[PDB]
Amino acid sequence: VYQEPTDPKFPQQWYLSGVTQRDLNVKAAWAQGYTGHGIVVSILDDGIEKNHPDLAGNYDPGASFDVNDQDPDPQPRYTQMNDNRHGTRCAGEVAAVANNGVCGVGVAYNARIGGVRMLDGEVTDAVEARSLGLNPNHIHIYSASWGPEDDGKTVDGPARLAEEAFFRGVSQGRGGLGSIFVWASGNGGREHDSCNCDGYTNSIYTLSISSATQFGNVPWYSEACSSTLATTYSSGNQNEKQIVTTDLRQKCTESHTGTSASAPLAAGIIALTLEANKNLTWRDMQHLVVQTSKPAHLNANDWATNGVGRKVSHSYGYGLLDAGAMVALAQNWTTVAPQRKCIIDILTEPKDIGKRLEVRKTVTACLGEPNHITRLEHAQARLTLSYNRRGDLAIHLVSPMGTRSTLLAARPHDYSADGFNDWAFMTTHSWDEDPSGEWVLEIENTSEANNYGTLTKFTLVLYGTASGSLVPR
Amino acid sequence: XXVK
Ligand SMILES: [Ca+2]
Ligand SMILES: [Ca+2]
Ligand SMILES: [Ca+2]
Ligand SMILES: [Cl-]
Ligand code: NA
Ligand code: NA
Ligand code: NA
Repeated sequence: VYQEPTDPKFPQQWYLSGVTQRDLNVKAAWAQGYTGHGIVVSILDDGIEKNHPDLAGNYDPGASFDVNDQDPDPQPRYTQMNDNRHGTRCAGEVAAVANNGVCGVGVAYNARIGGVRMLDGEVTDAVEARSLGLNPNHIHIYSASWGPEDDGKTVDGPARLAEEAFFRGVSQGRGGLGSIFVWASGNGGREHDSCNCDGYTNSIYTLSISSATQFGNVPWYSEACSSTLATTYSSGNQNEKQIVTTDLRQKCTESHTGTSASAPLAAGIIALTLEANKNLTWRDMQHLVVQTSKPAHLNANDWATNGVGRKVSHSYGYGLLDAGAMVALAQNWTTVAPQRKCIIDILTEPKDIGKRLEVRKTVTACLGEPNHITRLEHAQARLTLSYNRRGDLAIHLVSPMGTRSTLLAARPHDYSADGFNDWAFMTTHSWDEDPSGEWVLEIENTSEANNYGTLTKFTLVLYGTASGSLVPR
Repeated sequence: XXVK
């Protein structure tokens, strides 16, 4: 009979378990025997207090490095403001020690936990790449609660070294099964930011994770976009509880908040899932998330049923992670087929955008060829366009099965005249659909201003397979 | 950039 943790703050970890069903169903995974034994998670952040009384027992120097100062020791830099507490807070969410009379517990409280000190300094492309590419045959899961500015006007993604690190990780990392990269989708809600304008979250190689408040609402800080895959609980208003974790200076906090707290909880759940099946590939893990995540009782006004019967929201992806369902489905999971990539260059000539542009194209999705896709995973609309005020644009993509993805919503603060330069807007919302047939791209001016520009390239990039479908939900 |  499984005995739940006795830690003093565990009863305040409302998001892990409860009679109420507003939780991530983590105790159900623990009771199946999965606590993270043998799995290695690394927090890429401002350091990790490796001697914290709730982290030391799980700390793993092999999962750690200090990229900012070029040494092995990721200990945070102590200041009066406690600026560099952020990584320690994230680490305790994943892997705080259980049943030790200190603070609460991690989701994967028997996993090994490390930290890369890489935010406490100038975060160059090289710094990111050395962090994403750290010890990729030892570290299983990387968690990143940072990214481009959330001012609602930035379009920014991994530069060359960082992108190379993503590809090397998913291709050769973890014995060829692929590094698992977990990303916080962003804090730009107040600025009406779009997490598709962030190349880290928008990447197919990252599991981008959004947030829900305790009462099941879209937090003030949440960014909506089509690249988000799923959700975990985080903070909300001041009547709603927050996240309990290890804090700097060997303390415990019950007030960890924002997008930052959601990715580590997902990383912990993924750690439990990998313990249940160590042979899972990076793509397998995204399939498991798609199939097991739960929309129920998450409030949003944009819930839509996609072509295979799954509910999907731009605020929540496929919904809340469900650890018990993840570990259960992982155990007998059949590895997915190798990833195929079908490239469809849509335009025969540039198109003036004006007030509204609709581009319709019927595609065969590489019929007759070895990259024929009948089962979509990610889809990208790689767009090159000029426009005089970028944030007045709204961009939608409709799949042949009728699923309307918002690739870009209006961004009031985005005054840029720089347009998009082959920007690979990504959607997860057509996962498992057949992509053969008519795709529709819609670009519209959401403002009354007389804006002007031209779409010069639209590449539809489809990823996926040609086998193994489930009966639609 | 990169912000926490
Ligand atoms: Ca150091
Ligand atoms: Ca503890
Ligand atoms: Ca953002
Ligand atoms: Cl590719
Ligand atoms: Na591989
Ligand atoms: Na992603
Ligand atoms: Na079709």
